[PDB]
Amino acid sequence: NECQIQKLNALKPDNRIESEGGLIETWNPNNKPFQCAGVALSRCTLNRNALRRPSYTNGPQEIYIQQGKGIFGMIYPGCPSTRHQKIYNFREGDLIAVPTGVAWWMYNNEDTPVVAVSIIDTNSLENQLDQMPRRFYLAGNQEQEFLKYQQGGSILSGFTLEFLEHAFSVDKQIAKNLQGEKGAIVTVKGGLSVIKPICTMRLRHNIGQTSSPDIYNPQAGSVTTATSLDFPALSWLRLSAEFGSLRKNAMFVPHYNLNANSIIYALNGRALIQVVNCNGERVFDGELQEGRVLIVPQNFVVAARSQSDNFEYVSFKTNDTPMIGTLAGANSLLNALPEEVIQHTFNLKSQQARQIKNNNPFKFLVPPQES
Amino acid sequence: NECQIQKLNALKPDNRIESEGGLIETWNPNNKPFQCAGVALSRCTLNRNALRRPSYTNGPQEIYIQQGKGIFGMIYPGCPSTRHQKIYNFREGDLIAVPTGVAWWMYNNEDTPVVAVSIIDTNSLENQLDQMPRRFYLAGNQEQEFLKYQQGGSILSGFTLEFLEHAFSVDKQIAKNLQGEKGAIVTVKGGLSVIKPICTMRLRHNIGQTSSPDIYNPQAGSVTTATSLDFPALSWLRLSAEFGSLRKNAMFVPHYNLNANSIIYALNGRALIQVVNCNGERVFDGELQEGRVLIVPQNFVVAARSQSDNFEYVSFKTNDTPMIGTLAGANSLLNALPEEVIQHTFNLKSQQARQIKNNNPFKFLVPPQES
Amino acid sequence: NECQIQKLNALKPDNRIESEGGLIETWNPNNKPFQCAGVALSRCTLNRNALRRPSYTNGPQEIYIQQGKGIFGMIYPGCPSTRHQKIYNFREGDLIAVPTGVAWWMYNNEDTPVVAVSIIDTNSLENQLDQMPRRFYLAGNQEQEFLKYQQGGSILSGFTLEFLEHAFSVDKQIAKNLQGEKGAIVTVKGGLSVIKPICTMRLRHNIGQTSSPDIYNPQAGSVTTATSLDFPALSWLRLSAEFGSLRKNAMFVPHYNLNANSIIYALNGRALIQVVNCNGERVFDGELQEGRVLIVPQNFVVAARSQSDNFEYVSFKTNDTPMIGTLAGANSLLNALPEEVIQHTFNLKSQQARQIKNNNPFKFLVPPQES
Repeated sequence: NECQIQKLNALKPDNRIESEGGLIETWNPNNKPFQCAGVALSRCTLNRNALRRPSYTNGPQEIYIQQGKGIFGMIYPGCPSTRHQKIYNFREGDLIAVPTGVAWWMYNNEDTPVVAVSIIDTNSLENQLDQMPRRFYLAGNQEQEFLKYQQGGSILSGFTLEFLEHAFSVDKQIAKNLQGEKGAIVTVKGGLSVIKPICTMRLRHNIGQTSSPDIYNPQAGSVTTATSLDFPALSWLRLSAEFGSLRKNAMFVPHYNLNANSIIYALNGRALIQVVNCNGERVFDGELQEGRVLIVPQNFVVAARSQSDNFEYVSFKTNDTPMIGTLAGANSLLNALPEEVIQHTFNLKSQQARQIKNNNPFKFLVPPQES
Repeated sequence: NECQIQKLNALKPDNRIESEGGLIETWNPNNKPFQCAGVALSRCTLNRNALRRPSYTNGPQEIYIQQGKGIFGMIYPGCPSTRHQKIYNFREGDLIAVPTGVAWWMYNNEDTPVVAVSIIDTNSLENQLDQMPRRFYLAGNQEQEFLKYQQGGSILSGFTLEFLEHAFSVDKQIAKNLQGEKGAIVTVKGGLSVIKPICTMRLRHNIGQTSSPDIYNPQAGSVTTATSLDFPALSWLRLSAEFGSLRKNAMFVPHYNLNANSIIYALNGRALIQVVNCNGERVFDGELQEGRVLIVPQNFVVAARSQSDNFEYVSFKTNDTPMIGTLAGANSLLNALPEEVIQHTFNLKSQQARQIKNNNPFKFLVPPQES
Repeated sequence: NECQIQKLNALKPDNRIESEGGLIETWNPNNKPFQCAGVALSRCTLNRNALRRPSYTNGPQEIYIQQGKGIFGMIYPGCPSTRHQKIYNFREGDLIAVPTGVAWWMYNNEDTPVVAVSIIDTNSLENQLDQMPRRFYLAGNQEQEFLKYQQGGSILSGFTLEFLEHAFSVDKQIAKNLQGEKGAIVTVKGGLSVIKPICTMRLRHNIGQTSSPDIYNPQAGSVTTATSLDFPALSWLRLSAEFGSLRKNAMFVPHYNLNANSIIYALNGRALIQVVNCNGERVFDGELQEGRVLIVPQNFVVAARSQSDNFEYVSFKTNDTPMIGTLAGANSLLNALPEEVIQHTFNLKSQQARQIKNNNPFKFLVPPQES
């Protein structure tokens, strides 16, 4: 049973690939948390003047930009150019959606490096190969990030020198340059001079600190969710994301996701999280701090208290329109029960039954206890 | 190969979990018939004043009510209250729809117990965990029905006292009660005074005690089906159900389900069934009695001859719009054939071929042979 | 890991069944390429006056007629008769769409034997049984093509005489005839007197040389593809196909399917094919010749150079709207990339980057190298 998790742990990467203009880190997809989850996590960071060479995966991918600014371009097959296809800019808090098998390249021009953390849902209907994550690079000899877990060069360097020569219609010499002969993130010495501004579908939506949050409480913090309702290209991925920023000691109530798996990646600070399963067992009772990830499976209950000012996280849910069941708060599940059945399922009295329903008037985030 | 079954048998429950005001019976979901099917059956009977405590599952659920009258309520996350959300009434014959993760509760008030037989489609696309059935109870300390198969407390009892005090904003004492400290089906001493009557979606459709049978033969019986067509909440589940009443010795023609898995549970009487596979092997040739279940895989063919007045059954099919291919009778696949191809594939004469296409005028149900 | 394929090979069939009026060949569905592709391939052949007795399967099928002419009939459950349901005539180059579970019969009257190569998508969502291919014949005592791999009689010959009797309302004499008491393909001595002209939807479309192609280069050849845009019954199958003819020494560029697996069947001639994976390994390099099959996974990259006048193939894609990403061509992925980024990923000088974007001005198909 892939999802019979005994104990979850704040996971951190087990693979660092240092490249010329950056670095790529990946989390093991063969751990029972990720196997249960159905995702492959990774965190790519590009420095000044670095370009992440074009590549593609066989699954839905969702990229969240932790820090920095740059530009990115998709190479969508049935689309028109301009010379070249469309290029979008991006900032911190941007959620980029990458449809199955589509190729892209990303570039950074500032001193502040781009830190992009992403997920490939390898258990998608669209992924027709097997659960193993894999990336297909267009150019350059270097082994793909997920090769380590399988057990190189790019797709073009694998052909025969005469087949490139024949296909592209060029000579032996530039056919050798194309045929492989630095890694995925190379440094564009002077800098890519390319202008800074489904084919017309927007694949960039901002959920980070620069938005109009869904839930806002000036004493507890705020939450901003991006479903396919507000970012229509997400329905093409069947993926979502959530950004939260909690004030020290404020907490998000116990809640479960009715239809999605969550992968909570901590952006800043630290938190005391608690998650419990179908058998009442508390499968995690600890701290999740910056750069670590906690996986909460489908109907498991989650609650967190902030130990920082502020504790920020990104939550990749595996459903483009995730529904969450709240267990405490203005709109809780207990709030919708008859007071009388609340009395008989929890063994309380009518008065106490009123207290569970009405003592906490806040939706999802609750302020510091004020002690 | 889960469905490469050699011999089907009428299955019984292997788990009884007596509770204060009721009982819970569950069939083993690891026997190959059920692995092939992708469901998990369960029969919950609730005596007078029994309140089944709030719970939810990680998969679509469909409840047929074999006997009794009660009230049931679903706590749907995005929904408006009235105090509390909607309370629906039910009668024997009703089909209750339960979308993945939605929490519900049930109550009975009359002497005649409620017996509700139900299936959880663990093989659903909305089941992002594993093929293990699981119930997540919002209250009470008790081992959930399926824990036996896996190898307790509620989801709220797994949390630290400090966390529940904060989340609900209540004192230690009431927080202690909420945190556990009679099993799933409890008894309400005085009885609930709660008013006997998507957030709009009708999720109750009567298929047993109706008067609008899909097919009706006064000399053979009747059969009713409830598809999404007439019960739209069912497209949320991708599940269906059929109710049939068969007179002694009457029969339902050899047939198959093109796009679904049937789980036939006998509600009354007995009947002689025959089910044959792609190889011509008779994988089951015996009788199916009250309270027993026979699984007929996807394109396997089934035929039944009644042995009681009447043999009633509910067949849960795994598709909200199942399609059956009747092999004998008014709209049989052989009727739609050319008279000449039926002659050459069956090796019959022109005259005989006419009899197979017209001797039985009846649709699905065929009257007793008259001996 | 099913699709973690090392070396591919042009596969030829392992099973063969000489029927009265024909022959049936089937490829082993438990080979790793087919295990990975999720399909079963079979080549049936009807000689003159041959009839294929009605049968069905647990999954979408897509038949392509290599050669010959004849008529076929599909027995759809709720469809109206005319005496019998509607008949359609087929010609070579036709692609017939058969829904999951639907039954169909096939007849050939010219001397010229019909050769039809088809696939069953066992990995479908419609397939609720297991990864085994299995045909369910309505008549005749013979063993189902695929039994061999699983390790007979039809679905009627398994039933008891008195059940069949009561079912069709007949006499033990024809009931016995009916109960099974010449294989799947049976020759009709005089030959059917049947004419030669969802219930109305078109389930036949020609993708043969006769049709207007999607690509036609007078020097390279031509390509025709049938999606659900131009043949909507395929949106039910979630399958599609592609016919291609290639002049000697011409070639189709290196490309990959973004959203589908492909099963290349060599109709005529021989070619030299190469396919490389995500690591950069040419997992195949040799020649796919007539009557052989090459499975090319999802994002794997293929390239073929014709060795005949002309190499003709049928590519079975597992998606009704397959998106292809061409790597060299007028339309190519590199063409959308800025000149400067194709400079930096491929270590090229500007003028060399322009040469890749423009030397080859053709879509998909490139003429012979001109030697």
